[PDB]
Amino acid sequence: KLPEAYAIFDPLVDVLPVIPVLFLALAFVWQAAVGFR
Amino acid sequence: EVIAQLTMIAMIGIAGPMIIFLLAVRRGNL
Amino acid sequence: MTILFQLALAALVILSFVMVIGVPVAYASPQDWDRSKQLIFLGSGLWIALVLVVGVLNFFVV
Amino acid sequence: SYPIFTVRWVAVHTLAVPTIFFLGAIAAMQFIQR
Amino acid sequence: RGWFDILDDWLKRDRFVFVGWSGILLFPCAYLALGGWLTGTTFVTSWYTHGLASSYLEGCNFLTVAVSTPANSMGHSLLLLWGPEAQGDFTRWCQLGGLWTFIALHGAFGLIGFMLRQFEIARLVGVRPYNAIAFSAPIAVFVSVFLIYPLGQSSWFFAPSFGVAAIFRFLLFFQGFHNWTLNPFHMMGVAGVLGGALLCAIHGATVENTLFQDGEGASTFRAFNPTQAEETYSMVTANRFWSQIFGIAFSNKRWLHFFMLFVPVTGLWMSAIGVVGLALNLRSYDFISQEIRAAEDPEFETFYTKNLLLNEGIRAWMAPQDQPHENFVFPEEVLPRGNAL
Amino acid sequence: GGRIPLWIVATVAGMGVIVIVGLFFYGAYAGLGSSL
Amino acid sequence: ATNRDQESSGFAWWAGNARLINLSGKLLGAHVAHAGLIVFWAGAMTLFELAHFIPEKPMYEQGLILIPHIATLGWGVGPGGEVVDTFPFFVVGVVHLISSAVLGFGGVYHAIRGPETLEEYSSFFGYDWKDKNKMTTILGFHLIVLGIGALLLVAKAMFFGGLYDTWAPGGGDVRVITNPTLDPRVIFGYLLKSPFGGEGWIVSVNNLEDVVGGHIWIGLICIAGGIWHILTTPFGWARRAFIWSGEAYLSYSLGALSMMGFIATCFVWFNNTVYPSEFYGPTGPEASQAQAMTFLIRDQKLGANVGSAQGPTGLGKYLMRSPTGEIIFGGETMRFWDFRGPWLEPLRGPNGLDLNKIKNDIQPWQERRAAEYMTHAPLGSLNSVGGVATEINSVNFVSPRSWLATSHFVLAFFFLVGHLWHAGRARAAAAGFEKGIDRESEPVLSMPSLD
Amino acid sequence: GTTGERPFSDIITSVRYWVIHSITIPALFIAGWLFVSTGLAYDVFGTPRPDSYYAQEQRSIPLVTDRFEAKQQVETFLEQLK
Amino acid sequence: ANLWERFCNWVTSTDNRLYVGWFGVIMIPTLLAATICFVIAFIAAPPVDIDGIREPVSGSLLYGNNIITGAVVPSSNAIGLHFYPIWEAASLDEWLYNGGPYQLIIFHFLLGASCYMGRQWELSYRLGMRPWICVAYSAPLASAFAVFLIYPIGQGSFSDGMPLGISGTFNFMIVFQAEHNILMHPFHQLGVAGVFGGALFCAMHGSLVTSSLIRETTETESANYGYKFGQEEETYNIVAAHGYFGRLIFQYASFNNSRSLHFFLAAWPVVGVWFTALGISTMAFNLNGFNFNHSVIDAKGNVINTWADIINRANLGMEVMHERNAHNFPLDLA
Ligand code: CLA
Ligand code: CLA
Ligand code: CLA
Ligand code: CLA
Ligand SMILES: CC1=C(/C=C/C(C)=C/C=C/C(C)=C/C=C/C=C(C)/C=C/C=C(C)/C=C/C2=C(C)CCCC2(C)C)C(C)(C)CCC1
Ligand SMILES: CC1=C(/C=C/C(C)=C/C=C/C(C)=C/C=C/C=C(C)/C=C/C=C(C)/C=C/C2=C(C)CCCC2(C)C)C(C)(C)CCC1
Ligand SMILES: CC1=C(/C=C/C(C)=C/C=C/C(C)=C/C=C/C=C(C)/C=C/C=C(C)/C=C/C2=C(C)CCCC2(C)C)C(C)(C)CCC1
Ligand SMILES: CC1=C(/C=C/C(C)=C/C=C/C(C)=C/C=C/C=C(C)/C=C/C=C(C)/C=C/C2=C(C)CCCC2(C)C)C(C)(C)CCC1
Ligand SMILES: CCCCCCCCCCCCCCCCCC(=O)O
Ligand code: OEY
Ligand SMILES: [Cl-]
Ligand SMILES: [Cl-]
Ligand SMILES: [Fe+2]
Repeated sequence: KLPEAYAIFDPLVDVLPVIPVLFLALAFVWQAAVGFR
Repeated sequence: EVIAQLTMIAMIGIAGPMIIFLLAVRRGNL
Repeated sequence: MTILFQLALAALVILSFVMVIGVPVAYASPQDWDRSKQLIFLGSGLWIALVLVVGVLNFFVV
Repeated sequence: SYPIFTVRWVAVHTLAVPTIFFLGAIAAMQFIQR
Repeated sequence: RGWFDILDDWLKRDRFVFVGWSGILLFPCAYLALGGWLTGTTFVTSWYTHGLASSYLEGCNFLTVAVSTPANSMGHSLLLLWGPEAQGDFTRWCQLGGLWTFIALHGAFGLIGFMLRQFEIARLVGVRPYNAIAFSAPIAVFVSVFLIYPLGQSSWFFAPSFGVAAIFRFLLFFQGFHNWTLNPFHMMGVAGVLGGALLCAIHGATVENTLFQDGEGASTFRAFNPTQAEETYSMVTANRFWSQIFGIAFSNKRWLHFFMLFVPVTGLWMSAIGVVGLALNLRSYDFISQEIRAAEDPEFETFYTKNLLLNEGIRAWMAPQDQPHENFVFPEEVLPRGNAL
Repeated sequence: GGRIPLWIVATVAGMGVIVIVGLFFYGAYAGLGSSL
Repeated sequence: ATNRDQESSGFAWWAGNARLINLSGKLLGAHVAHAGLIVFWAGAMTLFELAHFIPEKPMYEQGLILIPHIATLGWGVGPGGEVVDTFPFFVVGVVHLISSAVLGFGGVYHAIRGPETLEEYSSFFGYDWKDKNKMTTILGFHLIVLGIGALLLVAKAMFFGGLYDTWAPGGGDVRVITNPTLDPRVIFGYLLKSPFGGEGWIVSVNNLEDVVGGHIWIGLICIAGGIWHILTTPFGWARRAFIWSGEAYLSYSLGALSMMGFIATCFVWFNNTVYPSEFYGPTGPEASQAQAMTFLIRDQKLGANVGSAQGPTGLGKYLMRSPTGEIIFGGETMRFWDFRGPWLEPLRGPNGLDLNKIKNDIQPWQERRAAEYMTHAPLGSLNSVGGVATEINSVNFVSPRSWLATSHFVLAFFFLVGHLWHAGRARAAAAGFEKGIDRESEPVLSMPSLD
Repeated sequence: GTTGERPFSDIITSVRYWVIHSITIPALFIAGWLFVSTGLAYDVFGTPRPDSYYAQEQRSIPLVTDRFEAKQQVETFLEQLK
Repeated sequence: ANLWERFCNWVTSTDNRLYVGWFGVIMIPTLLAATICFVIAFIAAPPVDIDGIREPVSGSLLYGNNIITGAVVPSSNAIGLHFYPIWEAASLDEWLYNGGPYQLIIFHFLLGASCYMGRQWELSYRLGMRPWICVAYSAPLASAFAVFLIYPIGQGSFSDGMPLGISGTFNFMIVFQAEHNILMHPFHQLGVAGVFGGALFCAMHGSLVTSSLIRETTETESANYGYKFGQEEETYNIVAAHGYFGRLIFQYASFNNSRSLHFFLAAWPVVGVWFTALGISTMAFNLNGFNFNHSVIDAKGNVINTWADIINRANLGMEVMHERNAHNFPLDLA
């Protein structure tokens, strides 16, 4: 468990590991915006 | 609870496209 | 000061979210770079201070 | 001046409208408990 | 200009999805085979035919859903909806296996329509129909495996069921009961399929790595014009490379591409023939000389005898559940098992 | 005829399948077919 | 439009990062930003593990790969590997996560806003891929950083609390290392061991003294090599041997990482010293040996004489000889007799397993460990059903040794392909035919016919 | 070339398109959801609910064993669940 | 100049009928050693105690095999992963009994085949070609490493490497399904898409180019004579092939760029076989196929069998029978 002081943040901690893959997906959103020039 | 996780990941998730959207409104350096 | 600790931590979390969006937008919009580079300078120091604050307050709640 | 209803239109809709109906059915199934 | 010629004009209009006369057969049957599979794997059980769950509704996933074969007590019935078993009752039709013959028969006629489409389009455009000819091997496979094989057995029950894991079961059944890996028609089929994958990869890689420099970009795809007259890669350099790497090389571009048609097409045809044999249980199951020696000589062992012991395990451990209509009751003491396991 | 930018419909469509498939993988662990 | 499009840069969007090859500043931001991602994952994942951590369950029942790396360094753990204080896990997590923010800031700054190329801004930070002197200088710097890092592990082991030692008397404990092995005959003798069974090359390192001593040697070797490359330029034989380009340097590192990934794969699978089985679960060899011990113990309790029990094949049911004569566990585990582990070595005499110690000396803690390890063998399904492939659903388990070995084989294999890809291209580009054959001077057309 | 229909990139970026399909797609999805939640899909297809595979104290499967009495057999299995 | 430069020019000569090359210098002796040993062993080797239980399996033609049943048998389980060269044996007779030839053969072959891949890169560099044919060969090469090297490593014994024989291959495949449920593993499912797809696209491309050959011959000659080795113009009308195939499906499901088309032909089977090689290599570390055994249960808790449970019944039969004298303890953990 997190130390009880940080317990209200358990749900945020639960989702942080997936953020690195969002950067990969973000690159594609970006290239669509510029039309894959 | 799980909605707590889902609202977190929804807000984190929309953060990315928003930067593109804003730089495309402002005609930024995409 | 239990509530005060979680206030600094939420402050830190909110500030991070704001600057996660603000810094890339400010960096790529050269129109208002001078207007904005002061704010990223402020937010940056505001951010470091919050880490230190949460860092020391942790030892009074943990 | 393009047509709105074509052979193509029927073709894409013969697949697409059953697909979405089925996805909704399958989505609801994830909440069936035994 | 009769009504027939006017219908012919509209059927052969150049549109986004070409129709043709063959479309009248192809599209109804293909859509209904497809839709029948999606309907059965989403909503329909196999409880009364097989003793199995088989749909998303029952909790199966994409790998374990199936439209399963009808019960063995149906024999080779067409299982028409209006026929004598279901008697027009759609719900009972589903429970008795009617979707299986529904998919299999509309699918057979859909395949006919697709080949007729290849003929029709090739004729209108003015090209040779070698692609229609290549499609006879998938048809050979489908007919031999889904129709001829169960027609020679007791019932449709033993055809493949339409599902991912159901087909894996089919694979393992054919090993344990037919010793199908030992069959030279399957071995030729294997050679044709792996040789086709080999030809596919080696030809694409050879062309991509003997390209001429026809542009200045680092992505080489833009330096090709589909109306250009000239070859885009060097046959001469490709030939020298493979001659010195492998000893021989293609030198005739036409023979090369005919060979790519021939190899996998011939492979599937050979495997179809072996499955027609298995319809009658005419297996290549044993080598008689090996059995005579092994029976007399308890010290003789080869990989052939080892594999039969595996087949014997498959058969006895899987049959009671796989063929529930037989009511096999095998006490533990008769199950073949090695030590400890 | 182009009033909504293509990258936006792409992202929204992409995020929508992500959710549906995610829901399917959730159901692998809950209710019917979870082994529980 | 400084690159950023195919017409100016020559590369399509799907090879767009190749537009950065001669843009040192934007390239720097890419590297620093990526490093932010690595450090970020280290932080978020540790906190995720900690949030899910239950101190009463074994770590290896809980899907943890990073907390076991921290525990191995001697933080948070007491005797037997029992978790005594989770706070260091929290610190490690938080400090990495916070660090990734400043790394991320520096990368986004350099990639978006900063100078696209550094060579005008500073003759120190700018570089040309063909400057063999500047290239070895940067290499020299990073060598020094690496040797320092190796010596940080030495610092931890000798001065800052020690390391977890699965071999320590009484069941394992954190232990300060006071006599590292410096004898180069031992240290470099690992590099000359064969990688085959019973030898295992450097994967066989089985005590913390050799581990700490090897990192003293490597630390000094890297610092000395760094100074060497800073002060020198490559000699003539080296210049004529290599391709000197950005992509070629990339390809050499891809080959190096591939090799390293394959070695790590075998490290986590075979070594139970720097991957303690208390944290990572038993090895495959270990769990298979533990099954034999379990039934030896059970049957011996019932009255069986395990030394004289002939099995069905004629080989001993419980005990047999290896091909060089050592007494070993029988059955199919005969293949695993090279296994060494703290729970089994008390039964070992000079000829292998000792029948007198087997008859009299087996303790309840060894019976417990053998049962625990046999029922936590690294076998299981992709959806984490533990056990052999025919087991029913119930046990939700896949060993971290399986997760770590499989993932790093996949990564090592794909980096070998990357090496081959970029090595071939680097050679072709340096010679000037990476974009295809010149129609007007096709080399083969000037060669004699083969026949 | 073009065979005469409106381009797809055109239609899906158009406001009129999304106006129409902001309703049709969610409606079709809701209809399918209802198809299962009302329990109707069970009765249309004859698929057992989780409580109607077996009778309470039976462990044998209701396999049809006759070709022409089949529909009759299934209905008799069904009435033993009552 | 000097002799060494003369030797280097001959090694790297593009005028040799078969390219030698520096990779060729290692490849030739190792492939020769592996080939000669394999041929002699397949014909004449006495039986091998593959499983270390003193139960020799006869693999060679002279000892009662045919082409389909014969094999070079893997080395004894008693050896495990230990190196067993000829000179570690007390005698050739001992080396034969314990399966020595298998080690000699696979080690020389893996080395020679690795250098075959390098030799492909090397000649491509001497000829001025693009370099990536050898990348395509890395898929079959990786597959061979998986069944001869990786899987023994993960499982701890060369006795579980794939045998060098027709029926031995089948035995390997069946036992693999028993212990890893490889059919339910997505990398193998991707390997099947890779090879089915490759055979499909092989036929498609063959038939489409053949369907659009340009009339260059009369009907009493082979159409193959319409192509002359080295001619500048193409012999088929890709615009016609696109016009046919675009109408068979729809216009954009069809390629009009030859380079894009041929890159697709290379990529699909190569990537597919990478995944299946990676499948064997990770199942070497016992990360097995999906397990849905007893995944569906009813409201009371009765198990409702699916097709996965039927697969498990077959798997169970392979398990209890394979290596019937080799297990003394209830779990088969390697
Ligand atoms: C990341 C680490 C790294 C890298 C990339 C380099 C890269 C380089 N070094 Mg440096 N070096 C390093 C670390 C590194 N070095 C360290 C830490 C030291 C301290 C010992 C040195 C000491 C050093 C010296 C003394 C020299 C170089 C030189 C060179 C250049 C040629 C290298 C070469 O031919 O490869 C290797 C290629 C070979 C043909 C070597 C032999 C290969 C055989 C097959 C290996 C067998 C012997 C092996 C070294 C040990 C066996 C271990 C085995 C059991 C696994 C190259 C620019 C040379 C140069 O030009 O200096 C300016 C040179 O003379 N380096
Ligand atoms: C290309 C179209 C096509 C084809 C080939 C088939 C073929 C088939 N369907 Mg499918 N079906 C179709 C479209 C099609 N269907 C459509 C659109 C639907 C949706 C309503 C269905 C719904 C459906 C169901 C629900 C079922 C089938 C079934 C069947 C099978 C039995 C059909 C049968 O006995 O027909 C009998 C009827 C005829 C052969 C037509 C006779 C034509 C006339 C009477 C000839 C009269 C001669 C006349 C004097 C000559 C005039 C000359 C002219 C110049 C005037 C067969 C495999 C059954 C099945 O699969 O069971 C397993 C089944 O249960 N179909
Ligand atoms: C780890 C992944 C990674 C990284 C670090 C980079 C980095 C880079 N890319 Mg590559 N790229 C990647 C993945 C990556 N790429 C992938 C997967 C693809 C394939 C889709 C590409 C395709 C690609 C192309 C086609 C091109 C690049 C280019 C570039 C460079 C300039 C980017 C630019 O101007 O964007 C401008 C974009 C924006 C201004 C939009 C906002 C971007 C920011 C960084 C979003 C970050 C948000 C983040 C949360 C910030 C908060 C942190 C804060 C708290 C400090 C840059 C160094 C360009 C180049 O080489 O230029 C010469 C170029 O043309 N890349
Ligand atoms: C390998 C990483 C790396 C490299 C080579 C550079 C290189 C450069 N940067 Mg960048 N930068 C980086 C990371 C990096 N930066 C990071 C992480 C950040 C975010 C904090 C920034 C933020 C940044 C800004 C905002 C600016 C630069 C600028 C510059 C230029 C002048 C730098 C200088 O003299 O600093 C001065 C150097 C010192 C005072 C020496 C001490 C600096 C470090 C931080 C001390 C601590 C070292 C640490 C203990 C080592 C281990 C770190 C970690 C692994 C534990 C130069 C091209 C400037 C530029 O390009 O102008 C246009 C500029 O304005 N950088
Ligand atoms: C640490 C932390 C933090 C931070 C965070 C961050 C850093 C974030 C980021 C975020 C991000 C970074 C995100 C992103 C997103 C993305 C997305 C969501 C994407 C999507 C995608 C898609 C959907 C795609 C699509 C497409 C296209 C476009 C084209 C082609 C096709 C396709 C379909 C593929 C915070 C503040 C919270 C606080 C707490 C802690
Ligand atoms: C049988 C029958 C019939 C018919 C029916 C039909 C016609 C139906 C249809 C149906 C349909 C038509 C359906 C559909 C469905 C679909 C679905 C269910 C889908 C899903 C999908 C998905 C889930 C996908 C996704 C993905 C993936 C997975 C990966 C990649 C990405 C993507 C996104 C692609 C009738 C009436 C005659 C009556 C009699 C009987
Ligand atoms: C360039 C580029 C790119 C990339 C980017 C990147 C890669 C970046 C990175 C970035 C990053 C890398 C970021 C970072 C961030 C971080 C953060 C923002 C952090 C925060 C933290 C916090 C806030 C914490 C809190 C806490 C505590 C203190 C305690 C416990 C609880 C918690 C966890 C809540 C892309 C591809 C997109 C596009 C193109 C261009
Ligand atoms: C830490 C430790 C240790 C130690 C370690 C050591 C001490 C290491 C060393 C290492 C080393 C000492 C290594 C080295 C390596 C090397 C290499 C790996 C090489 C490579 C090479 C190359 C790659 C080359 C190639 C080539 C040729 C041959 C010809 C021409 C071309 C070229 C140049 C490309 C021990 C185990 C005790 C224990 C545990 C811990
Ligand atoms: C005793 C039977 C009771 C009758 C119940 C009604 C069942 C009739 C439903 C038939 C729907 C049409 C299916 C066949 C149409 C297609 C045949 C063809 O096109 O060749
Ligand atoms: O699968 Mn079953 O598991 Ca791999 O070992 Mn234990 O038995 Mn034996 O030697 Mn070949 O085989
Ligand atoms: Cl066996
Ligand atoms: Cl055993
Ligand atoms: Fe071709």
